[PDB]
Amino acid sequence: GKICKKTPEQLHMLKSAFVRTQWPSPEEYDKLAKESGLARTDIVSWFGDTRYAWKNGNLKWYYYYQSANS
Repeated sequence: GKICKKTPEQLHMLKSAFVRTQWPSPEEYDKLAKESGLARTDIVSWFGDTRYAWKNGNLKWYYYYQSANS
């Protein structure tokens, strides 16, 4: 009984996956499902949601990661 459907560890994995590639290959989605325990259709949807926020200035955690990384 939680609001955040995905666990912190699951979420932290998706964010780390997002930073390497924002358009994962068909096989990379399978792997992320396998290692996260999440259903593939949710991983695919989450990348869509994330990319949508990303192009509209609502993905601060990524921008801030880039302004410290590169």
